[PDB]
Amino acid sequence: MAVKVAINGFGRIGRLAFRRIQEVEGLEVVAVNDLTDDDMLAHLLKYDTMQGRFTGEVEVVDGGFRVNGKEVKSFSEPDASKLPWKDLNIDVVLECTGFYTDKDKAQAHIEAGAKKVLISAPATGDLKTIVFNTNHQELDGSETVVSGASCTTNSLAPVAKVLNDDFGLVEGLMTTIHAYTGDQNTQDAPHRKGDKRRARAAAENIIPNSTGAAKAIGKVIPEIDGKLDGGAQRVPVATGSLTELTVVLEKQDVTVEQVNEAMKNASNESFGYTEDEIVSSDVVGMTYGSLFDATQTRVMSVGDRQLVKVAAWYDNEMSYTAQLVRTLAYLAEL
Amino acid sequence: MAVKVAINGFGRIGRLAFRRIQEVEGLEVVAVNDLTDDDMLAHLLKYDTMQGRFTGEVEVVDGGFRVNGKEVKSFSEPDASKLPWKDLNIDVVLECTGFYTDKDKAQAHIEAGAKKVLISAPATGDLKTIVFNTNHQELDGSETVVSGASCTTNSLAPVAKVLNDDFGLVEGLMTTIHAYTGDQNTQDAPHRKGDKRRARAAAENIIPNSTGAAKAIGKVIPEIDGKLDGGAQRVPVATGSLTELTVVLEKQDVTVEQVNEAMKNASNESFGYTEDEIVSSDVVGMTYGSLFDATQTRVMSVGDRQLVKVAAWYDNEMSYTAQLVRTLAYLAEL
Amino acid sequence: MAVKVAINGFGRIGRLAFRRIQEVEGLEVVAVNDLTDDDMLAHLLKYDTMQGRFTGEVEVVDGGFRVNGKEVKSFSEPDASKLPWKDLNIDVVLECTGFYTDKDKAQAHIEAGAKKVLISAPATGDLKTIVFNTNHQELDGSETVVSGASCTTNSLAPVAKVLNDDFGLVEGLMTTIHAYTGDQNTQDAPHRKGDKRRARAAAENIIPNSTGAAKAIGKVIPEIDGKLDGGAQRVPVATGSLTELTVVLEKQDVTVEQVNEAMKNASNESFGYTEDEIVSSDVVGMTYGSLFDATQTRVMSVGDRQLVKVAAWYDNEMSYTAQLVRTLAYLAEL
Amino acid sequence: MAVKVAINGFGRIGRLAFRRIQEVEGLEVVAVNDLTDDDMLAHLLKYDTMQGRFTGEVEVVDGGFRVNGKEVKSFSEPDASKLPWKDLNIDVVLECTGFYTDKDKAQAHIEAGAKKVLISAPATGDLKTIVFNTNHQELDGSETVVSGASCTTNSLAPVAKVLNDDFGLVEGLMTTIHAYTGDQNTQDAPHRKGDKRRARAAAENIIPNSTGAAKAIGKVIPEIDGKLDGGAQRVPVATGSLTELTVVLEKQDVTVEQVNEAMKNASNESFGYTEDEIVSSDVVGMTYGSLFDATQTRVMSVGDRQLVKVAAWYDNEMSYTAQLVRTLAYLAEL
Ligand SMILES: *C(=O)[C@H](O)COP(=O)(O)O
Ligand SMILES: *C(=O)[C@H](O)COP(=O)(O)O
Ligand SMILES: *C(=O)[C@H](O)COP(=O)(O)O
Ligand SMILES: *C(=O)[C@H](O)COP(=O)(O)O
Ligand SMILES: [Cl-]
Ligand SMILES: [Cl-]
Ligand SMILES: [Cl-]
Repeated sequence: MAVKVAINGFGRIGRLAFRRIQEVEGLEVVAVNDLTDDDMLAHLLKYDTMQGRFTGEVEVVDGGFRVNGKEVKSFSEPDASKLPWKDLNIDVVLECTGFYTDKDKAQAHIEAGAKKVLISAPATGDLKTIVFNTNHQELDGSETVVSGASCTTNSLAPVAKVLNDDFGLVEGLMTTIHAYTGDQNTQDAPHRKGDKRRARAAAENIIPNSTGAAKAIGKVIPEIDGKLDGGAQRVPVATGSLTELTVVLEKQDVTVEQVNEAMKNASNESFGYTEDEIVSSDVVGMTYGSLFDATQTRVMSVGDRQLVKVAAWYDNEMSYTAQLVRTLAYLAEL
Repeated sequence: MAVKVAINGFGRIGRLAFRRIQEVEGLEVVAVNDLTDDDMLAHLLKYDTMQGRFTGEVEVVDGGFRVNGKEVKSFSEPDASKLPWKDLNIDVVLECTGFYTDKDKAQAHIEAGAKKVLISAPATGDLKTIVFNTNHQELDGSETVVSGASCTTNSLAPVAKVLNDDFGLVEGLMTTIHAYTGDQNTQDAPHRKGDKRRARAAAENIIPNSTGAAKAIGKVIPEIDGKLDGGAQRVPVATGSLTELTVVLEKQDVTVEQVNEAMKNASNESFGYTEDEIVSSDVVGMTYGSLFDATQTRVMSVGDRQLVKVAAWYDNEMSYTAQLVRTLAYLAEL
Repeated sequence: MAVKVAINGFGRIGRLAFRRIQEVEGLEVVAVNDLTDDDMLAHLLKYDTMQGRFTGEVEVVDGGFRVNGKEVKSFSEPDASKLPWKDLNIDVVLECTGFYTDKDKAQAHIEAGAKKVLISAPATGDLKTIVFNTNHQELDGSETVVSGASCTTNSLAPVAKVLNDDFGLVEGLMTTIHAYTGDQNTQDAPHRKGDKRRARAAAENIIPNSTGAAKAIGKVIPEIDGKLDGGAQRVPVATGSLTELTVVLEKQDVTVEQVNEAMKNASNESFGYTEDEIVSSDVVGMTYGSLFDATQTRVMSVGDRQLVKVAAWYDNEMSYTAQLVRTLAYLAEL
Repeated sequence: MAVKVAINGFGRIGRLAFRRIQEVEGLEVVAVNDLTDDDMLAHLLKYDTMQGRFTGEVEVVDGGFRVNGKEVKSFSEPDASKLPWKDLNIDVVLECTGFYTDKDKAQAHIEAGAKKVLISAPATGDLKTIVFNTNHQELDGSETVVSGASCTTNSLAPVAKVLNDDFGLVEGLMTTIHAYTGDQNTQDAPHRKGDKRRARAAAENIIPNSTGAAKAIGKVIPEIDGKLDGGAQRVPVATGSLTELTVVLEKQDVTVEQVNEAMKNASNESFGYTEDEIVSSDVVGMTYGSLFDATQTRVMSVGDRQLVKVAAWYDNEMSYTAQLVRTLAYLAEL
C-alpha cells in the first residue's frame, strides 16, 4: 500500500521531512542514511529548538530506531551507490546531504537500487526543477531524478506567476530577509566555500548574501527566465524568512487592491494569503510554501510609470519541507 | 568662547550626542533635562551595551554630574517652557524626547530662554529638515527651530542625491533592514501607539514596519518629492542598519561600475564609500551618516529597461548622532 | 455549571492563563480588563512569539471579543474597585497587572463584587502564598485573596521540599539562569524602579538580578524559612529558565543516585523528572511547574563534608501559568 | 631584539592575541599559521563583531600581509613540525589551534625550530599550567612548553586564592554563565565530539555544559586541588562571561564586607575590583583576567554554618588573551 521513502542526510530538512511524512498517509520512512551515530540522530529527532518536541516516541533499537512502534533502518555510508536501496525496495530517496546536488552524482541512488530521487536543493544537469502547485504538472512520471528547488524559490514562484500571468512581468529585483542557516558560522571564522560573509557570527549581524531563488526561478517559470535576480540578508532569527519583490509590469494602472485580490484568488494549500500584521515567528512551523502578505503591498506611481512591491513569508525550514513532501507524494504516484 | 548646548531627553540619542560633543571643540553640554534621576543617568552615560564604556570619568555631584572635571546641570522638568534656559545661556537645545517633534511645541525652549532648537527626529510645521552635507547649505541663520531628519533619512539622502543628479531619478522603492529600537517591546505586549507589529518581541522576530525616511525625503531633496516610498524590517540586532534602494533611472545604459564610481566621487565626512564585504556590527559606532556599499550594487537589464539596486549601511545610533552634532555646530555659527 | 474567571491585566501571564483555561473544563474566562484597546488584545492573543499561534478563533465583536464562539467582555478600567464584577458574577479574579500585589490593594476586586482573587506574583500582607502540589493543601476555602507565588518559586519549591524532607536542609544558595521578561529594557534606557541592571539591553547581556523565589520560599515551606537565598542571571532567551540550587544537608553520605531517585519518586503533574540532555527551548510551553534535571546533579565531597548541587528547568511563562490555573481550579472548589 | 612571536591558528584567540601584541612593546608577531587563505585572514583581523574594527591598517601582500607597515609571514601548514620556525627565529609560538593541546604534540614546534610554546588552552602531559599574577612565579625559565590555562580558569584563580589564603577553603562549587563559543553549533546539528548539548542552536538556548576551570584549577593552586568542581551554562551572548562560586570556609564569622575588602586588597593588572552594577557587555574587550563584582557577594548564615557566594566577570575572549600575552612576555624574558 504505502510508498517507501529513504532519507539521505538527517539534517534540518531530512529530520523535518521525517516529521512531516508522519502526518501523510501512503508514505513511510523506512531508511535513514547519515554519517553521525544513532543516539545523536534520535536525540535530534526528539528535540528541535524552533520546531518543538517530536510528538510521538523515539527510541534507539538494534538496526536503527523505532518511531511510534515503527522500525527505521539507519546507515552510516558516505558513498550513496553502496546503500542497500535495492534490498530495501526504496521508491524514492529524499536527498538532503547537499553533497549530491547534481543529476549525475544523484544517479548513485538509482544504481544502489532506488526508483526515483528528489533533491532537496537546486541541482545541476538535465532534470526538472519543481515547486509544487506552481509547475508540478510538468512531471510526466518517467523522471528518475528531480530537484525540489530551494526554500526561497518556493516562496517566490507562486507570487511571480500571478504577477506575470495577470499583469505581465517586465523585470524585477528581490531581497529575502532570511533566517540564518547552519552553513553560517557561530563565531567569526574561516568559511568552507571562502565566503567572507557567511564567515561571520550568524546571530549577531545582518549579513548580505546570495540566494538559490535568483537563478533557479527561470527553471520553474521559463517565461520569466532572466527577468528576476536578487539576494539575501541573513539576519538573527533561527527560522522564518520573508521575500520582498520589486517589479515593473506591463499592465498600466495597477492598484494595491488589484495586486492583493489577484494573489487572494490564486491561493491554495501551497500558497497562503493573509491580511494580519504578523511577524517571522508567526510562520515557524507553517505548511504553506509561501504566504502572501497583503499588508506589505506597495505601489509607486510617477506619471504613467509604476514600481510594484510585494512580500511573502515562509518558514525556510517547514514551508520548504511541506512543499518537498507534496512533490514526493505526487512523484511516487506516477 | 564655546557654544552652550542643553540636551532635552537623555535617551539613546541624547547620551550619544553627549559623548560625541566631547570630541568636538566649541561645543559644551552644560545642561541635561530628563525625568529620571541622576544616579541612573550617570550610570547609563558611563556604560553602553553597543557603544562601549564612556572613556572619560563620570560622577554624580550636587547640581547634576561632573564629566571629566566639567559640571553638567541636570533637571527633572516635564514642561520644557519652565526650564532655566534663559538663566543658563543656552545657545542650542538638542531636543531628543520624542514629545516635542513639532515646530509649535518645540517653541517652548525658545520661551524658556534658548536661542535655537534642533529636533533629533522628523518634525511637523513650518521648519527646515536638514541632513548635513546634503542640504545644510539651506540654513541661512535666522531659523530658531530645525529638524535633523531621521537616521534612515540621513542614510538615504546622499545616495538619492547622487542617483538623481547623475542619472535622473524616475521613481524608487526602499527597504531598511533596521536594528530594533527602544520603542519596540521586549516581549509581546500592548504597544503605546497601537502598532500590532512594534508590539512584538523585538529580538525574536523580523518585524515589518514604517520609516521616517519615506515621507521626510522630499523635504531634504525637493526635486524628488513623491518619487520614493518604502518601509522597514526591524530585525534582532541592537544597532546597525542597512538601507536598500531599488530605482528606475532616466540614464539609459547604466552599469554597476558607473553607479559605484558616481558614489565614490561624492564621498565625504558624511558619506562614506566601501568595497569591503562588511556586516552590520562593522558599522557600530561609525561617524559617517551613510556608508555606500559598492559590493551590493545590482543592475537588472531587460532590453532597454533597467532596475538599479543600491545599499548603504548606517549606525542608526552613532551615524545619525554624528550628523546631528555636525548640524548643531553649523547652526550655532550663524 | 462552570467557574467564572475574570482576568485583570492581559499581559504575558493573563493571555497565557486565558489559553490554558481553554483546555480546562469548569473554568470560563468571561471578562478581561486591560488599559489597551481590543484590536491589540485580540491580536496578541491570536499570535505569540514563543508560545505559537492560538489554536482556536479570535475576532473582535461589540462588548469585547469572541473566542471559539464564546463571548468575552472587555474593559479599560484603571481602578479595579469600579469593575462590574458583581454584575458579571465573577467567582475568581486572576490578578496579573503587577499593580495590585498586596492583600489590601487586591481587596478592590472583592468590593467590585468578585468572590476571590488570585495574584499571579508574590504579594504582601496577610494572605497565603501557594505553589500547587507543594502546599495547596493549606487552602481551607475561607481565603478571599491568595498569592500564586512566582515562576521561580514554583520551580524551586518541589525540589527544596524533597531535599529537606529526605536529607534535611541545613542551608542553600540558588541561581536562576532566567529568560528576560517584559519588565527589562529593549535598549539601554532609564528603568522604572531605578534598577541599573534591568535598565540594560535585555537580549544582549548577561544581567545579574534579584528573584521573587529568594524571600517568598519560606512562605511556601515554613520549615526552611531563612535557609535559602539567591539571585538571577537574566540572559538572552525570550522564555525558558533554569534554577540551580547549591545546598548543605544533614544526611551524611549523599550520592548523586540518592538525590535523583528521591526526586524521581516525588514526581507528579506539577513536578517532572528527566534524564535527557535537554536545553531551554525544550521546555517552552511545558505544563510542569518544575522539571528536575537529573543530568545536572553534582555532589562535592571533601572528607565528611558535602556540597550538593541540583538543577530544575521551567518555562517561566507556561510552567508558572499551568501552576496558577491549577491553584485557581482548586480555590474555586472550596 | 624584540621578542619574535609566531601564532598557530588564527582563530578568535590568535587574532585577538595579535591585536593585543600591537599594544605591547618588545613583542612582534612575525609569522601566522592557519589553513585558510590570506584574504580571509586579513579580513577577519580587520573586522571583529564583538571587539570592533582593527585600529591600524591591514593589506594582503606577497608572503602574507602588512600590518601598519610591518610584514607578517603566513603559512597554510597542517603539520606543525614542518613549519619554518628555525628559519624565522621564533622565540615563542602562541599555540591556538586546539589540535596540539598536549606537551608531546606541541613539541613539534620545538622541532620545527621555535624556542618555547605557550598553549592557549589547558594541556595534558608534563608541563606547567599558568595564570598570570596567580602562579607565573613558578616559571623558572627552562620550560619549553607551557599551558596558559583556560579563560574561566583565569577568572577563577585570583578569587579562589584570596578565599583560600584569607579564610581557608573547605570546598566549593562553581557555575560560569558563559558566552557561546565557535565550537557550538549555529543550528541544531551533529556535534564533532558527540556533545548532545553543544549540538544545539547556540544563540537560542541556555545550554548546560562543562568547564576547563573545573579540573585545571588544582594545577594552578595545588593547595586546593580536588576542592572545587563545577560547570557552565552557555547562553546567547557572543562574548562576556561570569563565574559564580559557592564555597564553605574555615574562618567563622565571615561577612560580606570582609570578603569584598579581601578581594579589593588583592587587586592588580590581572585582577580587577568593581562596585558598579555592570552587565556582560560592560566587560567586552577588558584586559583584566578577572573582575571581582562586589555587588554580587552573598553570605548565608544558619547558626555557626555559612555558605559564601561570590562572582567575577571576564571577557572570555579579551581577558583571557590579555592574560595569555602577559604570560608570553614573561616567558620570553627568561
Ligand atoms: C532554503 O532552501 C535555504 O536555507 C536558503 O537558500 P535560499 O537560496 O534562500 O533558498
Ligand atoms: C532613526 O531616525 C530611528 O531609528 C527611526 O528610524 P527611521 O527609519 O529613521 O524612521
Ligand atoms: C516569573 O513569575 C517571573 O519571571 C518572575 O521571576 P522570579 O525570578 O520568579 O521572580
Ligand atoms: C576559555 O578559554 C574558553 O572559552 C573555554 O571556556 P572554559 O569554560 O574555560 O573551558
Ligand atoms: Cl524609532
Ligand atoms: Cl518580573
Ligand atoms: Cl571552547
